[PDB]
Amino acid sequence: RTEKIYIYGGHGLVCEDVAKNMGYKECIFLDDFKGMKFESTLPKYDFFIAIGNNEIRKKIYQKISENGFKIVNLIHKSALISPSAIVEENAGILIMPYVVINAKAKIEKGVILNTSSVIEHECVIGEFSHVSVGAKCAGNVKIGKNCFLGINSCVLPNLSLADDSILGGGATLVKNQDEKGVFVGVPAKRMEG
Amino acid sequence: RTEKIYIYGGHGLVCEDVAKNMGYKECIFLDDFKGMKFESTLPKYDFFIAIGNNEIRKKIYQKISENGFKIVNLIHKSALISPSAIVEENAGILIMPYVVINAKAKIEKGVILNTSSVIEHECVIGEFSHVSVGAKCAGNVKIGKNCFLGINSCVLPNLSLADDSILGGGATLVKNQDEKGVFVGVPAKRMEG
Amino acid sequence: RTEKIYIYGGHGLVCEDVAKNMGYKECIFLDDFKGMKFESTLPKYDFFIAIGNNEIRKKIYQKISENGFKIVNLIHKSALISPSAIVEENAGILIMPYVVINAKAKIEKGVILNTSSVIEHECVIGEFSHVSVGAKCAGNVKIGKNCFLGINSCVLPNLSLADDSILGGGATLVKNQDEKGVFVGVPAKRMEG
Repeated sequence: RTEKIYIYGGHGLVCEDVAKNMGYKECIFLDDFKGMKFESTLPKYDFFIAIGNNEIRKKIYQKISENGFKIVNLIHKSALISPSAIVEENAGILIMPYVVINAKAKIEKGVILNTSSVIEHECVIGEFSHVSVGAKCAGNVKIGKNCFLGINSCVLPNLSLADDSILGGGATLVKNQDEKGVFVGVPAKRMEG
Repeated sequence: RTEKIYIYGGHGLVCEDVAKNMGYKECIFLDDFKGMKFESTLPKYDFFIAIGNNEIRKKIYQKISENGFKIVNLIHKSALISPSAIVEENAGILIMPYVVINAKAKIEKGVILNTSSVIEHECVIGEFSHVSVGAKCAGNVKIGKNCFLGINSCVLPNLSLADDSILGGGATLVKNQDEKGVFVGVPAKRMEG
Repeated sequence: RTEKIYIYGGHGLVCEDVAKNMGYKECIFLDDFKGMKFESTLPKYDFFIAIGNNEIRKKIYQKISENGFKIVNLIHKSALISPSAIVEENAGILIMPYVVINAKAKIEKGVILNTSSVIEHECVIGEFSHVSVGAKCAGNVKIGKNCFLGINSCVLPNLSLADDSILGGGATLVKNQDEKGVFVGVPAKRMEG
Protein backbone atom coordinates (compact mmCIF):
# COMPACT_ATOMS: atom_id res chain seq x y z
CA ARG A 1 0.00 0.00 0.00
CA THR A 2 1.05 3.55 -0.80
CA GLU A 3 1.54 6.16 1.96
CA LYS A 4 -0.84 8.86 0.70
CA ILE A 5 -4.29 8.18 -0.79
CA TYR A 6 -6.45 10.04 -3.30
CA ILE A 7 -10.06 10.00 -2.19
CA TYR A 8 -12.65 10.99 -4.76
CA GLY A 9 -15.63 12.49 -2.91
CA GLY A 10 -19.88 12.93 3.96
CA HIS A 11 -19.06 9.51 2.65
CA GLY A 12 -15.66 11.11 1.86
CA LEU A 13 -15.02 11.83 5.56
CA VAL A 14 -15.94 8.33 6.60
CA CYS A 15 -13.59 6.97 3.87
CA GLU A 16 -10.82 9.26 5.15
CA ASP A 17 -11.31 7.73 8.64
CA VAL A 18 -11.10 4.17 7.31
CA ALA A 19 -7.94 5.00 5.26
CA LYS A 20 -6.26 6.60 8.30
CA ASN A 21 -7.30 3.57 10.42
CA MET A 22 -5.37 1.48 7.90
CA GLY A 23 -1.79 2.85 7.75
CA TYR A 24 -2.47 5.93 5.48
CA LYS A 25 -0.82 9.17 6.61
CA GLU A 26 -2.41 11.65 4.19
CA CYS A 27 -5.72 11.79 2.32
CA ILE A 28 -6.00 13.91 -0.82
CA PHE A 29 -9.53 14.95 -1.74
CA LEU A 30 -10.53 15.24 -5.38
CA ASP A 31 -14.06 16.02 -6.61
CA ASP A 32 -13.55 17.14 -10.18
CA PHE A 33 -15.29 15.15 -12.92
CA LYS A 34 -13.83 17.00 -15.88
CA GLY A 35 -10.32 17.45 -14.52
CA MET A 36 -10.02 13.71 -14.34
CA LYS A 37 -8.40 13.28 -17.72
CA PHE A 38 -5.49 15.41 -16.52
CA GLU A 39 -5.12 13.66 -13.19
CA SER A 40 -3.01 11.06 -15.03
CA THR A 41 -0.09 13.56 -14.73
CA LEU A 42 -0.19 13.10 -10.90
CA PRO A 43 1.96 10.79 -8.70
CA LYS A 44 0.33 7.35 -8.56
CA TYR A 45 -0.69 7.12 -4.92
CA ASP A 46 -3.50 4.65 -4.15
CA PHE A 47 -7.02 5.77 -5.11
CA PHE A 48 -10.44 5.33 -3.56
CA ILE A 49 -13.94 6.26 -4.73
CA ALA A 50 -16.01 7.64 -1.84
CA ILE A 51 -19.28 7.89 -3.76
CA GLY A 52 -22.30 7.11 -3.71
CA ASN A 53 -24.60 6.14 -5.49
CA ASN A 54 -23.75 2.86 -7.00
CA GLU A 55 -23.42 3.99 -10.26
CA ILE A 56 -21.49 7.09 -10.25
CA ARG A 57 -19.14 4.94 -8.18
CA LYS A 58 -18.96 2.65 -11.18
CA LYS A 59 -18.53 5.27 -13.87
CA ILE A 60 -15.80 7.12 -12.03
CA TYR A 61 -14.15 3.84 -11.05
CA GLN A 62 -13.81 3.04 -14.76
CA LYS A 63 -12.46 6.52 -15.68
CA ILE A 64 -9.90 6.47 -12.82
CA SER A 65 -8.77 2.89 -13.67
CA GLU A 66 -8.26 3.85 -17.34
CA ASN A 67 -6.07 6.76 -16.18
CA GLY A 68 -3.43 4.47 -14.61
CA PHE A 69 -4.41 4.51 -10.94
CA LYS A 70 -4.89 1.58 -8.60
CA ILE A 71 -8.21 1.70 -6.79
CA VAL A 72 -7.66 -0.10 -3.49
CA ASN A 73 -10.05 -1.59 -0.93
CA LEU A 74 -10.56 0.30 2.31
CA ILE A 75 -11.08 -2.15 5.15
CA HIS A 76 -11.23 -1.01 8.74
CA LYS A 77 -9.15 -2.94 11.02
CA SER A 78 -12.32 -3.70 13.15
CA ALA A 79 -13.88 -5.73 10.35
CA LEU A 80 -13.77 -9.50 10.81
CA ILE A 81 -13.24 -11.41 7.61
CA SER A 82 -12.95 -15.18 7.42
CA PRO A 83 -9.71 -16.34 5.77
CA SER A 84 -11.93 -18.30 3.34
CA ALA A 85 -14.05 -15.27 2.39
CA ILE A 86 -13.23 -13.69 -1.01
CA VAL A 87 -12.89 -9.91 -1.11
CA GLU A 88 -12.02 -8.81 -4.68
CA GLU A 89 -8.49 -7.47 -4.47
CA ASN A 90 -7.91 -3.77 -5.30
CA ALA A 91 -11.52 -3.30 -6.33
CA GLY A 92 -12.71 -0.09 -4.65
CA ILE A 93 -14.47 -2.02 -1.89
CA LEU A 94 -15.34 -0.19 1.31
CA ILE A 95 -15.61 -2.28 4.48
CA MET A 96 -16.77 -0.19 7.51
CA PRO A 97 -16.32 -0.47 11.29
CA TYR A 98 -17.56 -3.72 12.85
CA VAL A 99 -18.52 -5.46 9.64
CA VAL A 100 -18.44 -9.26 9.75
CA ILE A 101 -17.98 -11.42 6.68
CA ASN A 102 -18.10 -15.15 7.40
CA ALA A 103 -16.76 -18.32 5.77
CA LYS A 104 -16.69 -18.52 1.96
CA ALA A 105 -18.65 -15.28 1.40
CA LYS A 106 -17.80 -13.34 -1.78
CA ILE A 107 -17.62 -9.53 -1.98
CA GLU A 108 -17.18 -8.11 -5.53
CA LYS A 109 -15.98 -5.08 -6.88
CA GLY A 110 -16.96 -1.65 -5.46
CA VAL A 111 -19.38 -2.97 -2.92
CA ILE A 112 -20.13 -0.85 0.12
CA LEU A 113 -20.41 -2.68 3.41
CA ASN A 114 -21.50 0.00 5.82
CA THR A 115 -20.96 0.03 9.56
CA SER A 116 -21.89 -3.06 11.58
CA SER A 117 -23.39 -4.82 8.57
CA VAL A 118 -23.15 -8.63 8.55
CA ILE A 119 -22.49 -10.89 5.57
CA GLU A 120 -23.02 -14.50 6.59
CA HIS A 121 -21.35 -17.65 5.38
CA GLU A 122 -21.49 -18.35 1.64
CA CYS A 123 -23.14 -14.99 0.61
CA VAL A 124 -22.51 -13.38 -2.66
CA ILE A 125 -22.69 -9.59 -2.74
CA GLY A 126 -22.67 -8.44 -6.37
CA GLU A 127 -20.71 -5.55 -7.90
CA PHE A 128 -21.50 -1.99 -6.88
CA SER A 129 -24.04 -2.96 -4.23
CA HIS A 130 -24.64 -0.98 -1.08
CA VAL A 131 -25.34 -2.88 2.15
CA SER A 132 -26.13 -0.15 4.58
CA VAL A 133 -25.71 0.44 8.31
CA GLY A 134 -26.59 -2.62 10.36
CA ALA A 135 -28.05 -4.54 7.38
CA LYS A 136 -27.68 -8.32 7.64
CA CYS A 137 -27.58 -11.10 5.08
CA ALA A 138 -28.16 -14.62 6.48
CA GLY A 139 -26.29 -17.66 5.14
CA ASN A 140 -26.18 -18.33 1.43
CA VAL A 141 -27.84 -15.13 0.35
CA LYS A 142 -27.25 -13.87 -3.17
CA ILE A 143 -27.37 -10.07 -3.60
CA GLY A 144 -27.32 -8.98 -7.24
CA LYS A 145 -25.41 -6.12 -8.86
CA ASN A 146 -26.35 -2.49 -8.05
CA CYS A 147 -28.62 -3.42 -5.16
CA PHE A 148 -29.36 -1.32 -2.09
CA LEU A 149 -30.07 -2.78 1.34
CA GLY A 150 -31.44 -0.04 3.62
CA ILE A 151 -30.48 0.62 7.23
CA ASN A 152 -31.27 -2.20 9.64
CA SER A 153 -32.75 -4.38 6.87
CA CYS A 154 -32.21 -8.15 6.65
CA VAL A 155 -32.48 -11.06 4.21
CA LEU A 156 -33.46 -14.58 5.40
CA PRO A 157 -31.16 -17.51 4.55
CA ASN A 158 -30.84 -19.06 1.07
CA LEU A 159 -32.48 -16.14 -0.74
CA SER A 160 -31.57 -14.27 -3.91
CA LEU A 161 -32.12 -10.63 -4.73
CA ALA A 162 -32.06 -9.68 -8.41
CA ASP A 163 -29.94 -6.95 -9.95
CA ASP A 164 -31.05 -3.36 -9.40
CA SER A 165 -33.21 -4.00 -6.37
CA ILE A 166 -33.95 -1.85 -3.35
CA LEU A 167 -34.65 -3.16 0.14
CA GLY A 168 -36.12 -0.38 2.31
CA GLY A 169 -34.92 0.68 5.78
CA GLY A 170 -35.94 -1.80 8.48
CA ALA A 171 -37.38 -4.33 5.95
CA THR A 172 -37.12 -8.11 5.98
CA LEU A 173 -36.79 -10.02 2.74
CA VAL A 174 -38.49 -13.39 2.99
CA LYS A 175 -38.73 -14.65 -0.57
CA ASN A 176 -36.59 -15.49 -3.51
CA GLN A 177 -36.67 -13.21 -6.44
CA ASP A 178 -35.51 -13.38 -9.84
CA GLU A 179 -37.13 -10.14 -11.02
CA LYS A 180 -35.88 -6.70 -9.94
CA GLY A 181 -38.10 -5.00 -7.43
CA VAL A 182 -38.57 -2.74 -4.49
CA PHE A 183 -39.25 -4.13 -1.13
CA VAL A 184 -40.57 -1.83 1.63
CA GLY A 185 -40.87 -2.18 5.46
CA VAL A 186 -43.29 -0.53 8.02
CA PRO A 187 -42.99 3.15 8.91
CA ALA A 188 -42.90 4.09 12.57
CA LYS A 189 -46.33 5.61 13.05
CA ARG A 190 -46.56 8.87 15.02
CA MET A 191 -49.06 8.02 17.93
CA GLU A 192 -51.66 10.93 17.98
CA GLY A 193 -51.54 13.16 21.20
CA ARG B 1 -8.59 9.62 35.51
CA THR B 2 -8.87 8.69 39.17
CA GLU B 3 -8.26 5.12 40.38
CA LYS B 4 -11.57 4.48 42.18
CA ILE B 5 -14.98 5.58 40.87
CA TYR B 6 -18.26 6.47 42.58
CA ILE B 7 -21.16 5.00 40.67
CA TYR B 8 -24.60 6.31 41.51
CA GLY B 9 -27.13 3.53 40.81
CA GLY B 10 -28.90 -3.20 36.69
CA HIS B 11 -27.64 -0.25 34.74
CA GLY B 12 -25.25 0.14 37.72
CA LEU B 13 -23.68 -3.29 37.05
CA VAL B 14 -23.21 -2.57 33.38
CA CYS B 15 -21.58 0.79 34.31
CA GLU B 16 -19.30 -1.02 36.76
CA ASP B 17 -18.20 -3.32 33.88
CA VAL B 18 -17.46 -0.37 31.58
CA ALA B 19 -15.48 1.44 34.34
CA LYS B 20 -13.43 -1.70 35.07
CA ASN B 21 -12.85 -2.16 31.31
CA MET B 22 -11.34 1.32 31.38
CA GLY B 23 -8.52 1.31 33.97
CA TYR B 24 -10.71 1.62 37.17
CA LYS B 25 -9.74 -0.71 40.02
CA GLU B 26 -12.63 -0.11 42.43
CA CYS B 27 -16.27 0.91 42.01
CA ILE B 28 -18.11 2.50 44.93
CA PHE B 29 -21.90 2.24 44.77
CA LEU B 30 -24.05 5.05 46.10
CA ASP B 31 -27.86 5.18 45.86
CA ASP B 32 -28.84 7.74 48.44
CA PHE B 33 -30.75 10.82 47.25
CA LYS B 34 -30.88 12.64 50.55
CA GLY B 35 -27.39 11.79 51.74
CA MET B 36 -26.03 13.54 48.71
CA LYS B 37 -25.53 16.88 50.38
CA PHE B 38 -23.09 15.24 52.79
CA GLU B 39 -21.21 13.33 50.13
CA SER B 40 -19.17 16.51 49.58
CA THR B 41 -17.11 15.45 52.66
CA LEU B 42 -15.85 12.39 50.67
CA PRO B 43 -12.56 11.98 48.72
CA LYS B 44 -13.05 13.33 45.19
CA TYR B 45 -12.75 10.18 43.11
CA ASP B 46 -14.37 10.32 39.65
CA PHE B 47 -18.18 10.06 39.58
CA PHE B 48 -20.66 8.43 37.24
CA ILE B 49 -24.46 8.45 37.10
CA ALA B 50 -25.80 4.98 36.25
CA ILE B 51 -29.44 6.00 35.94
CA GLY B 52 -31.95 5.89 34.09
CA ASN B 53 -34.34 7.55 33.11
CA ASN B 54 -33.15 10.59 31.37
CA GLU B 55 -34.21 12.87 33.76
CA ILE B 56 -33.30 11.61 37.07
CA ARG B 57 -29.92 11.26 35.38
CA LYS B 58 -30.08 14.99 34.79
CA LYS B 59 -31.28 16.05 38.23
CA ILE B 60 -28.72 13.97 40.06
CA TYR B 61 -26.01 15.02 37.62
CA GLN B 62 -26.67 18.63 38.61
CA LYS B 63 -26.70 17.89 42.39
CA ILE B 64 -23.45 15.86 42.18
CA SER B 65 -21.71 18.54 40.03
CA GLU B 66 -22.68 21.28 42.52
CA ASN B 67 -21.13 19.17 45.30
CA GLY B 68 -17.61 19.36 43.82
CA PHE B 69 -17.33 16.05 41.96
CA LYS B 70 -16.21 15.44 38.40
CA ILE B 71 -18.67 13.34 36.45
CA VAL B 72 -16.62 11.49 33.84
CA ASN B 73 -17.56 9.69 30.62
CA LEU B 74 -17.50 5.90 30.65
CA ILE B 75 -16.40 4.62 27.26
CA HIS B 76 -15.70 0.96 26.68
CA LYS B 77 -12.55 0.28 24.97
CA SER B 78 -14.53 -1.63 22.23
CA ALA B 79 -16.29 1.53 21.08
CA LEU B 80 -15.00 3.03 17.84
CA ILE B 81 -15.02 6.79 17.79
CA SER B 82 -13.78 8.87 14.87
CA PRO B 83 -11.06 11.35 15.87
CA SER B 84 -13.31 14.07 14.38
CA ALA B 85 -16.37 13.05 16.43
CA ILE B 86 -17.14 15.30 19.45
CA VAL B 87 -17.91 13.55 22.73
CA GLU B 88 -18.56 16.19 25.44
CA GLU B 89 -15.67 15.87 27.85
CA ASN B 90 -16.42 14.83 31.46
CA ALA B 91 -20.15 14.93 30.85
CA GLY B 92 -21.58 11.72 32.33
CA ILE B 93 -21.76 10.05 28.92
CA LEU B 94 -22.03 6.28 28.77
CA ILE B 95 -20.68 4.57 25.64
CA MET B 96 -21.34 0.77 25.67
CA PRO B 97 -19.65 -2.25 24.07
CA TYR B 98 -19.38 -2.16 20.26
CA VAL B 99 -20.79 1.30 19.78
CA VAL B 100 -19.64 3.11 16.63
CA ILE B 101 -19.62 6.88 16.29
CA ASN B 102 -18.46 8.10 12.88
CA ALA B 103 -16.90 11.27 11.46
CA LYS B 104 -18.00 14.64 12.89
CA ALA B 105 -20.85 13.20 15.01
CA LYS B 106 -21.64 15.09 18.25
CA ILE B 107 -22.58 13.39 21.53
CA GLU B 108 -23.71 15.78 24.32
CA LYS B 109 -23.88 15.61 27.85
CA GLY B 110 -25.26 12.54 29.71
CA VAL B 111 -26.27 10.66 26.62
CA ILE B 112 -26.56 6.91 26.83
CA LEU B 113 -25.27 4.96 23.86
CA ASN B 114 -26.22 1.40 24.65
CA THR B 115 -24.54 -1.72 23.36
CA SER B 116 -23.89 -2.06 19.63
CA SER B 117 -25.73 1.16 18.82
CA VAL B 118 -24.47 3.12 15.79
CA ILE B 119 -24.21 6.89 15.40
CA GLU B 120 -23.36 7.72 11.81
CA HIS B 121 -21.37 10.58 10.36
CA GLU B 122 -22.51 14.10 11.27
CA CYS B 123 -25.25 13.06 13.81
CA VAL B 124 -26.17 15.15 16.72
CA ILE B 125 -27.41 13.31 19.80
CA GLY B 126 -28.86 15.83 22.24
CA GLU B 127 -28.37 16.00 26.02
CA PHE B 128 -29.74 13.24 28.22
CA SER B 129 -30.93 11.08 25.33
CA HIS B 130 -31.01 7.31 25.44
CA VAL B 131 -30.09 5.39 22.27
CA SER B 132 -30.78 1.84 23.22
CA VAL B 133 -29.36 -1.58 22.34
CA GLY B 134 -28.66 -1.94 18.63
CA ALA B 135 -30.41 1.34 17.70
CA LYS B 136 -28.95 3.05 14.63
CA CYS B 137 -28.92 6.64 13.42
CA ALA B 138 -28.03 7.11 9.73
CA GLY B 139 -25.92 10.04 8.51
CA ASN B 140 -26.83 13.56 9.52
CA VAL B 141 -29.56 12.64 11.94
CA LYS B 142 -30.50 15.11 14.66
CA ILE B 143 -31.79 13.58 17.91
CA GLY B 144 -33.20 16.15 20.32
CA LYS B 145 -32.78 16.40 24.09
CA ASN B 146 -34.37 13.76 26.37
CA CYS B 147 -35.25 11.41 23.52
CA PHE B 148 -35.51 7.63 23.71
CA LEU B 149 -34.66 5.32 20.82
CA GLY B 150 -35.92 1.81 21.60
CA ILE B 151 -34.08 -1.47 21.05
CA ASN B 152 -33.25 -2.25 17.43
CA SER B 153 -34.88 0.99 16.19
CA CYS B 154 -33.43 3.12 13.39
CA VAL B 155 -33.65 6.62 11.89
CA LEU B 156 -33.19 7.20 8.11
CA PRO B 157 -30.57 9.74 6.96
CA ASN B 158 -30.97 13.53 7.23
CA LEU B 159 -33.84 13.37 9.73
CA SER B 160 -34.54 15.29 12.93
CA LEU B 161 -36.31 14.10 16.04
CA ALA B 162 -37.69 16.78 18.36
CA ASP B 163 -37.01 17.06 22.06
CA ASP B 164 -38.83 14.64 24.36
CA SER B 165 -39.64 12.04 21.73
CA ILE B 166 -39.93 8.27 21.97
CA LEU B 167 -39.09 5.84 19.20
CA GLY B 168 -40.50 2.38 20.02
CA GLY B 169 -38.59 -0.93 19.94
CA GLY B 170 -37.97 -2.15 16.39
CA ALA B 171 -39.38 1.05 14.78
CA THR B 172 -38.10 2.94 11.76
CA LEU B 173 -38.31 6.71 11.64
CA VAL B 174 -38.85 7.92 8.10
CA LYS B 175 -39.86 11.54 8.42
CA ASN B 176 -38.62 14.80 9.78
CA GLN B 177 -40.26 16.16 12.83
CA ASP B 178 -40.26 19.32 14.53
CA GLU B 179 -42.99 18.48 17.05
CA LYS B 180 -42.46 16.03 19.92
CA GLY B 181 -44.14 12.70 19.42
CA VAL B 182 -44.24 9.00 19.90
CA PHE B 183 -43.40 6.71 17.11
CA VAL B 184 -44.35 3.02 17.35
CA GLY B 185 -43.29 -0.13 15.38
CA VAL B 186 -45.12 -3.50 14.74
CA PRO B 187 -45.58 -6.05 17.52
CA ALA B 188 -44.58 -9.63 16.83
CA LYS B 189 -47.96 -11.31 16.52
CA ARG B 190 -48.43 -14.65 18.31
CA MET B 191 -49.53 -17.09 15.44
CA GLU B 192 -52.68 -18.98 16.79
CA GLY B 193 -52.15 -22.82 17.35
CA ARG C 1 -7.66 -26.80 25.50
CA THR C 2 -6.49 -29.50 23.13
CA GLU C 3 -4.56 -28.67 19.93
CA LYS C 4 -6.81 -30.39 17.37
CA ILE C 5 -10.62 -30.33 17.47
CA TYR C 6 -13.29 -32.73 16.21
CA ILE C 7 -16.13 -30.81 14.63
CA TYR C 8 -19.34 -32.70 14.02
CA GLY C 9 -21.09 -31.10 11.02
CA GLY C 10 -22.17 -24.50 6.47
CA HIS C 11 -22.46 -24.11 10.19
CA GLY C 12 -19.45 -26.49 10.23
CA LEU C 13 -17.30 -23.97 8.31
CA VAL C 14 -18.25 -21.12 10.59
CA CYS C 15 -17.39 -23.34 13.61
CA GLU C 16 -14.04 -24.19 12.02
CA ASP C 17 -13.34 -20.42 11.74
CA VAL C 18 -14.21 -19.81 15.40
CA ALA C 19 -12.02 -22.78 16.54
CA LYS C 20 -9.07 -21.53 14.47
CA ASN C 21 -9.63 -17.99 15.85
CA MET C 22 -9.19 -19.56 19.29
CA GLY C 23 -5.80 -21.34 19.33
CA TYR C 24 -6.85 -24.56 17.41
CA LYS C 25 -4.41 -25.69 14.71
CA GLU C 26 -6.43 -28.48 13.07
CA CYS C 27 -10.15 -29.18 12.65
CA ILE C 28 -11.32 -32.74 12.04
CA PHE C 29 -14.73 -33.04 10.39
CA LEU C 30 -17.02 -35.91 11.32
CA ASP C 31 -20.59 -36.34 10.02
CA ASP C 32 -21.36 -39.97 10.69
CA PHE C 33 -24.32 -40.77 12.95
CA LYS C 34 -23.88 -44.52 13.05
CA GLY C 35 -20.10 -44.58 13.24
CA MET C 36 -20.32 -42.66 16.46
CA LYS C 37 -20.25 -45.67 18.72
CA PHE C 38 -16.82 -46.54 17.34
CA GLU C 39 -15.43 -43.04 17.60
CA SER C 40 -14.63 -43.84 21.24
CA THR C 41 -11.50 -45.63 19.92
CA LEU C 42 -10.15 -42.22 18.71
CA PRO C 43 -7.67 -39.86 20.47
CA LYS C 44 -9.62 -37.59 22.84
CA TYR C 45 -9.15 -34.20 21.22
CA ASP C 46 -11.76 -31.56 22.11
CA PHE C 47 -15.17 -31.94 20.42
CA PHE C 48 -17.72 -29.50 19.07
CA ILE C 49 -21.21 -29.97 17.64
CA ALA C 50 -21.74 -27.71 14.60
CA ILE C 51 -25.42 -28.51 14.13
CA GLY C 52 -28.26 -27.26 13.81
CA ASN C 53 -31.20 -27.60 14.63
CA ASN C 54 -31.52 -27.45 18.32
CA GLU C 55 -32.33 -30.78 18.80
CA ILE C 56 -30.10 -32.85 16.76
CA ARG C 57 -27.49 -30.72 18.51
CA LYS C 58 -28.85 -32.10 21.75
CA LYS C 59 -29.12 -35.74 20.75
CA ILE C 60 -25.64 -35.89 19.29
CA TYR C 61 -24.26 -33.91 22.22
CA GLN C 62 -25.53 -36.65 24.53
CA LYS C 63 -24.15 -39.52 22.36
CA ILE C 64 -20.71 -37.84 22.06
CA SER C 65 -20.55 -37.08 25.82
CA GLU C 66 -21.39 -40.71 26.67
CA ASN C 67 -18.51 -41.81 24.41
CA GLY C 68 -15.85 -40.10 26.56
CA PHE C 69 -15.28 -36.83 24.71
CA LYS C 70 -15.24 -33.31 26.11
CA ILE C 71 -17.52 -30.97 24.20
CA VAL C 72 -15.99 -27.51 24.57
CA ASN C 73 -17.37 -24.01 24.03
CA LEU C 74 -16.27 -22.14 20.92
CA ILE C 75 -16.00 -18.44 21.69
CA HIS C 76 -14.55 -16.02 19.19
CA LYS C 77 -12.05 -13.75 20.57
CA SER C 78 -14.20 -10.75 19.34
CA ALA C 79 -17.03 -11.61 21.72
CA LEU C 80 -17.31 -9.39 24.79
CA ILE C 81 -18.38 -11.22 27.90
CA SER C 82 -18.77 -9.58 31.29
CA PRO C 83 -16.65 -11.25 34.00
CA SER C 84 -19.92 -11.67 35.96
CA ALA C 85 -21.76 -13.38 33.07
CA ILE C 86 -22.11 -17.19 33.38
CA VAL C 87 -21.27 -19.24 30.30
CA GLU C 88 -21.72 -22.96 31.10
CA GLU C 89 -18.24 -24.43 31.00
CA ASN C 90 -17.48 -27.11 28.36
CA ALA C 91 -21.09 -27.20 27.23
CA GLY C 92 -21.03 -27.09 23.42
CA ILE C 93 -21.82 -23.37 23.37
CA LEU C 94 -21.08 -21.40 20.22
CA ILE C 95 -20.39 -17.68 20.62
CA MET C 96 -19.93 -15.92 17.22
CA PRO C 97 -18.08 -12.79 16.06
CA TYR C 98 -19.08 -9.54 17.80
CA VAL C 99 -21.47 -11.06 20.29
CA VAL C 100 -21.93 -9.10 23.53
CA ILE C 101 -23.05 -10.68 26.77
CA ASN C 102 -23.43 -8.19 29.62
CA ALA C 103 -23.35 -8.33 33.43
CA LYS C 104 -24.81 -11.39 35.18
CA ALA C 105 -26.32 -12.92 32.01
CA LYS C 106 -26.51 -16.74 31.93
CA ILE C 107 -25.85 -18.84 28.82
CA GLU C 108 -26.64 -22.59 29.20
CA LYS C 109 -25.62 -25.54 27.54
CA GLY C 110 -25.43 -25.81 23.72
CA VAL C 111 -26.82 -22.40 23.03
CA ILE C 112 -25.99 -20.74 19.74
CA LEU C 113 -25.22 -17.04 19.87
CA ASN C 114 -24.85 -16.10 16.24
CA THR C 115 -22.89 -13.19 14.85
CA SER C 116 -23.40 -9.73 16.37
CA SER C 117 -26.22 -10.92 18.63
CA VAL C 118 -26.58 -9.11 21.97
CA ILE C 119 -27.50 -10.62 25.33
CA GLU C 120 -28.11 -7.84 27.82
CA HIS C 121 -27.55 -7.72 31.55
CA GLU C 122 -29.26 -10.41 33.63
CA CYS C 123 -30.65 -12.48 30.66
CA VAL C 124 -31.13 -16.14 30.82
CA ILE C 125 -30.76 -18.05 27.56
CA GLY C 126 -31.99 -21.61 28.06
CA GLU C 127 -30.39 -24.85 26.85
CA PHE C 128 -30.16 -25.56 23.14
CA SER C 129 -31.56 -22.20 22.07
CA HIS C 130 -30.57 -20.43 18.89
CA VAL C 131 -30.22 -16.63 18.98
CA SER C 132 -29.57 -15.77 15.39
CA VAL C 133 -27.62 -13.11 13.49
CA GLY C 134 -28.07 -9.66 14.99
CA ALA C 135 -30.87 -10.76 17.38
CA LYS C 136 -30.99 -8.77 20.62
CA CYS C 137 -32.34 -9.51 24.08
CA ALA C 138 -32.84 -6.46 26.33
CA GLY C 139 -32.13 -6.56 30.08
CA ASN C 140 -33.59 -9.30 32.20
CA VAL C 141 -35.05 -11.33 29.38
CA LYS C 142 -35.71 -15.02 29.92
CA ILE C 143 -35.41 -17.23 26.82
CA GLY C 144 -36.63 -20.78 27.40
CA LYS C 145 -35.11 -24.06 26.23
CA ASN C 146 -35.10 -24.94 22.49
CA CYS C 147 -36.15 -21.47 21.38
CA PHE C 148 -35.29 -19.79 18.09
CA LEU C 149 -34.81 -16.04 17.71
CA GLY C 150 -34.74 -15.16 14.00
CA ILE C 151 -32.34 -12.78 12.26
CA ASN C 152 -32.54 -9.17 13.43
CA SER C 153 -35.31 -9.97 15.95
CA CYS C 154 -35.47 -8.42 19.43
CA VAL C 155 -37.11 -8.90 22.83
CA LEU C 156 -38.06 -5.90 25.04
CA PRO C 157 -36.76 -5.79 28.62
CA ASN C 158 -38.07 -7.96 31.47
CA LEU C 159 -39.83 -10.45 29.20
CA SER C 160 -39.97 -14.24 29.19
CA LEU C 161 -40.25 -16.58 26.24
CA ALA C 162 -41.49 -20.10 26.95
CA ASP C 163 -39.77 -23.30 25.93
CA ASP C 164 -40.02 -24.33 22.29
CA SER C 165 -40.88 -20.92 20.90
CA ILE C 166 -40.04 -19.30 17.59
CA LEU C 167 -39.49 -15.58 17.06
CA GLY C 168 -39.55 -14.78 13.32
CA GLY C 169 -36.94 -12.78 11.38
CA GLY C 170 -37.17 -9.04 12.07
CA ALA C 171 -39.85 -9.47 14.80
CA THR C 172 -40.17 -7.64 18.11
CA LEU C 173 -41.45 -9.45 21.17
CA VAL C 174 -43.39 -7.10 23.40
CA LYS C 175 -45.21 -9.33 25.86
CA ASN C 176 -44.55 -11.92 28.47
CA GLN C 177 -45.43 -15.45 27.69
CA ASP C 178 -45.75 -18.48 29.60
CA GLU C 179 -47.19 -20.62 26.79
CA LYS C 180 -45.11 -21.78 23.81
CA GLY C 181 -45.88 -19.95 20.62
CA VAL C 182 -44.81 -18.53 17.34
CA PHE C 183 -44.31 -14.88 16.93
CA VAL C 184 -44.07 -13.39 13.42
CA GLY C 185 -42.88 -9.99 12.05
CA VAL C 186 -43.82 -8.04 8.82
CA PRO C 187 -42.64 -9.21 5.40
CA ALA C 188 -40.98 -6.70 3.13
CA LYS C 189 -43.67 -6.11 0.54
CA ARG C 190 -42.61 -6.05 -3.13
CA MET C 191 -43.86 -2.55 -4.39
CA GLU C 192 -45.76 -3.24 -7.73
CA GLY C 193 -44.04 -1.72 -10.92
